[PDB]
Amino acid sequence: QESGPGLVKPYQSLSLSCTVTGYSITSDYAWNWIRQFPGNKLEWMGYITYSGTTDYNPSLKSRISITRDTSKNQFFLQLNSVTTEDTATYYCARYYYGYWYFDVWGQGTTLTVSSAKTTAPSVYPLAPVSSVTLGCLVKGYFPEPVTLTWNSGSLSSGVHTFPAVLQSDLYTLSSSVTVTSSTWPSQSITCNVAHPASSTKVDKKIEPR
Amino acid sequence: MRGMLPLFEPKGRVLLVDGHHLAYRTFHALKGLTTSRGEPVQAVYGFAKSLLKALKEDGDAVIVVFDAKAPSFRHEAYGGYKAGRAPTPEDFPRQLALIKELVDLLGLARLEVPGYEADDVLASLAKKAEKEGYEVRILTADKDLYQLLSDRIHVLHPEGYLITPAWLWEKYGLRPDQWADYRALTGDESDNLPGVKGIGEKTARKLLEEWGSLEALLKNLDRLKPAIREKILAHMDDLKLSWDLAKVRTDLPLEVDFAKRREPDRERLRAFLERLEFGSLLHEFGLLESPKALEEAPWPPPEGAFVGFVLSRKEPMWADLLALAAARGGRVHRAPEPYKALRDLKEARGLLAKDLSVLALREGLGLPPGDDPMLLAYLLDPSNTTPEGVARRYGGEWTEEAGERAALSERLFANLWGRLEGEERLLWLYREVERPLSAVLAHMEATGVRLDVAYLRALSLEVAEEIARLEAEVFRLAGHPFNLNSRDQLERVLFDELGLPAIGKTEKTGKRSTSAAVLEALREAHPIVEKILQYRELTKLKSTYIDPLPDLIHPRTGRLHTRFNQTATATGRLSSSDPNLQNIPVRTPLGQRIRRAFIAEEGWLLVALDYSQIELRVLAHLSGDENLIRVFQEGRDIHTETASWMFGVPREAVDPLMRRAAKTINFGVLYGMSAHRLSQELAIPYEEAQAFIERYFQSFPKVRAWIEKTLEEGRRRGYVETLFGRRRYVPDLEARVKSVREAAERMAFNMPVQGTAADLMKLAMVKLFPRLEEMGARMLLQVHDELVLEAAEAVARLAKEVMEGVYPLAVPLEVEVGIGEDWLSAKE
Amino acid sequence: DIQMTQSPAIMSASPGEKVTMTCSASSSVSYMYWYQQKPGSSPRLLIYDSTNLASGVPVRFSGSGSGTSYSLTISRMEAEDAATYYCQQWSTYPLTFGAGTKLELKRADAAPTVSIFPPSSEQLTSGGASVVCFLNNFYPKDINVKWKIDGSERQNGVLNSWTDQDSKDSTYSMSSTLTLTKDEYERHNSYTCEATHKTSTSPIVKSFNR
Repeated sequence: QESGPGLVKPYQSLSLSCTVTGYSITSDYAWNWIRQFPGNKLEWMGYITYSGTTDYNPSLKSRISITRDTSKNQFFLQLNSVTTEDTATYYCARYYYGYWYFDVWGQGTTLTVSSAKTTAPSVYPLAPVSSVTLGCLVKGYFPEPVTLTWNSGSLSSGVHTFPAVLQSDLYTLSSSVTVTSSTWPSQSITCNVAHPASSTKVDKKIEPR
Repeated sequence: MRGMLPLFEPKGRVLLVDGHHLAYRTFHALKGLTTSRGEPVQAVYGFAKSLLKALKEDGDAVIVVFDAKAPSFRHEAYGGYKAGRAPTPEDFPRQLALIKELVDLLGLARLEVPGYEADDVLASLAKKAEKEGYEVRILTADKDLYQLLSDRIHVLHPEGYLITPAWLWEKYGLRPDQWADYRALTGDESDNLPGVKGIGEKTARKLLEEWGSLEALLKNLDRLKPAIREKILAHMDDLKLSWDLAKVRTDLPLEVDFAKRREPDRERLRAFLERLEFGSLLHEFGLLESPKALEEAPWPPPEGAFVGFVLSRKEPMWADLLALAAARGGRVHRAPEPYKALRDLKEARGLLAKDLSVLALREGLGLPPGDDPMLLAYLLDPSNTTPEGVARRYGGEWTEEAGERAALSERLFANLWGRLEGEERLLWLYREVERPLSAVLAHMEATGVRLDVAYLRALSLEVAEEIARLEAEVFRLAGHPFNLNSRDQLERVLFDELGLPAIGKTEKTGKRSTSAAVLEALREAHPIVEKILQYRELTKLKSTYIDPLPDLIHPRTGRLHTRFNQTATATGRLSSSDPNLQNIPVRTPLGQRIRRAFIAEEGWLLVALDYSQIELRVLAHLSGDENLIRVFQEGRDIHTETASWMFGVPREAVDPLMRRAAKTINFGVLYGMSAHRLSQELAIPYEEAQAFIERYFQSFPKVRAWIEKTLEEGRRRGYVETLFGRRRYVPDLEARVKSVREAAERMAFNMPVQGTAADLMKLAMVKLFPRLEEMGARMLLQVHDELVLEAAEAVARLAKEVMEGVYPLAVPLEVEVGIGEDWLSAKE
Repeated sequence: DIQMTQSPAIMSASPGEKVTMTCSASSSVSYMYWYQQKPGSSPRLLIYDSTNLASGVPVRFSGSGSGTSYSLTISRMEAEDAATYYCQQWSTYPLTFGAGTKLELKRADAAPTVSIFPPSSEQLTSGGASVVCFLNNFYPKDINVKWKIDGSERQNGVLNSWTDQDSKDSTYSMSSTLTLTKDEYERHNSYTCEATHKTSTSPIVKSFNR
């Protein structure tokens, strides 16, 4: 699981960390670092072996730094002088060696480099129109992302999650679910939104107003 | 408990060391240190290095005391002309007659109490200063003092690191006030206590924390389970001999005033050390300064300079040299032509000196490698196996330009050489092992191995058949044809054939986890999931992929070039890359067919030699077991002789069932293993598996004592030293979680076995290199503990003499030879 | 450093058709790596160096290529093969991945389910008013949504957002939100959300009155 900040200022130092349990970083396997998004073009940052490091990163070696903590069983990442030129969306990959191949691959985490402040989300309820099609409007937050689940992750049918659009240092995300008329409003349907950046967790019910 | 290098003598806010067992430690280790005349100096050398390491943290002063036990002529010789004497051997009391004068020359005090033991003096000075208001820290090497750890009393050492009082609650889990009862049931060195038994795989090493609830041995309790109460009433007068560890009384009649440091007599300090040939390491009190902003210079005389280079790819043989520089006196010497600059240089000295020499040998130039900062940091800390990591940690950076990288090698030498000069064990490993090995690895990568281009294509269609058959097997079952390997479509078949349970403590929930170790526990029931895991092993070679051997052939030479990293590993082996031949499946019909592709020239033959059971030989040398050395001296089989002394049958009545059970323990002892892991490999139960480990220790006594000596010199040392002096920084040996401490112990006694076995190979490759140039032979590969050469009958007999007679050991080494056209014809 | 380019980027195919995609390099490339990634999962393995199939993999898949261009060819397409593909190499390269060939599934042309939404009480007390309009289930991606307030057409303040194709039935969904003020909402009355698609000649009109 990728742990770190959701926002970072320019020309500063970035600090990330991928935690591991069960299989230790002293038995076998090399742990890589590769990014992706928005242009869908990837870039390498290097690896970290069981013995120590042994990495040989690309042409941009003057900024990237890879270290580790074996006692806590995790490996750190340090990207000095982080600018807007960094594509971002870091994944914690892994090499097998002896016989080389990539198989597993990390989580994701969407980090953005900006000078703006962290803002809280505002959830607004929407009334279902035509064959019962509900909605949840989340707007006025910074930065990415928000975990949206209907009924704490019980209702998964008919769920269409829309991506966030950037409109002058601000984000707007939405979602919609389609159910039968015999369900609403005899049964309570709720929109659960959670933001890890601002630590704002709030639950919102869809009332017939 | 803590320690690594000798020293001693408390004082408020300063170190509270002991000088009893620290003289006995450096005599049984570092034995290869002697003068040019013939005077021993292997234990007299630890004075100016250890007390220096602690002076960086500093304090007020240091006093000096001796031993006063019954067997001490070797221990209390640090003050023979002062006071104190007892009887013991004559081989050591001559050496300590050189430190007694250097005591009062550094400005240190003195004290001596005859009659009472050295261990009783430390306990008195610790609790006395606590009442006065001073800050103390117990400090010791021997496993006796650790119960006195309380408030204001900490853990450190002039030898190594720092530990806190909460760090005691981590691996052990016991409290300081009851830590006197810990060693009263364990055993270890110097204390006679044989009897661990077993019951529940804990024995006595992992049982310790359960004894806290109702002592049993000391006051109360009558009935309880076996091994936890059976070995107390059975062993009479054995526990009444184990109280020497408990003899650390805090109530002794002694006054002594705590005063500050005296004036140092530097006029005689250097006079005594020059007669010992160690009067040059006194310039370690200085500070270091290093910035990446250096000057420039043109081409006038750049002999003995530090170079830097830029390549197109990480592989030297195919890469083009874009830029080359040098550094002498803090100035950068840039070049306009890369390929011309290689002829003006004498030797490749600097970072990645091996990788640049390979680029020269292709063009037709004999460039030798000199000093490298990569190998300097490897001997001090194995975590630094990168050209980037040595720079960023010690002060600097690694850019893409050659001009800044050349100037970096000059500074990374100035800082790491100072720390290496105080280490004689690492200087031997840098001059005789590391640097001249860089010249050997450069030739194996430059020449390469010729391949059979008509076999790899034929194997491509042969293995393709084995794939199509097992692909059709999963298609026959489950019914509907689906897209395999993809985690999203594999769960769709598990919807039809329901069967998804839990795995354990190994992290779940994520999407990455559904491709790592999933279905690996489910193979024990269903055949549908077995024909996918047997398929995962049949179709690998280069893990699913098959790196083309005829296409990766150079258009100039025509041979496959493999990069051998000298650092990389933790143990001390030579890890390969492009292709990584370090981990090949042996004794398997799949991995044997891959070796057939590796042949020699049109008139040359491959001479493959392999070390026959070297990991079992080193186990006998570091322990000194009279029963394990006995098997090798005669020239018998180790897997047969083990099963003979265990069950009580002769060597000829040993069947394939007992020889199998002994083979699993002989391979398991390398990393220790457990009764739970041994029960999974064999058909033998949990309670029966414990007896098989005991019969191993009853036949081989000193091996059990060696594991206790490595658990000593590991959890306390920080690293695990080999016969030559290799390091391995691991602070994981004192953790809270059961899964982190067990994984740490497995790595402790794994480095002195697999590392020394690799160092004997590293020292052999250096001595064999002069002999290959005259005979017309060459070195090619180095996998595990096997060296593949290319020549044939005259070289096979010469190579066997160098590998066996590399270092005089207690056990007789044996190498298995093999001459053939290919690697399969030579086997081992 | 060599440049990796995958031709093409976005493409669709029906179940039973023959699919083909290529990965090209700038210089003489030896051997290729092939990957696959579904929406909401980690990328895994599929086809390996030049031709043969990996651990598992259906018999319908097949590789080809040697020299400058390496390609992937599927003989029989199914509803579970639609995903994003990547390519890498380790010969004369310090390893970097490609652009990404996003393969989608082709289906029948369906009509959109348009519904207009009114703003909540919590938004009007704050000082703004956002009128949303959700359009679900339709083929293809091309659709024109027009906002008409009381007759006049608004173009400013329209936030359009498109989603990726589904795994259940493989369809498109779009969202349009018009963020206005409270003072501009109480001034007007009727708000409309139209939808011009391939399936219909006339637009799908949906409006509400205050």
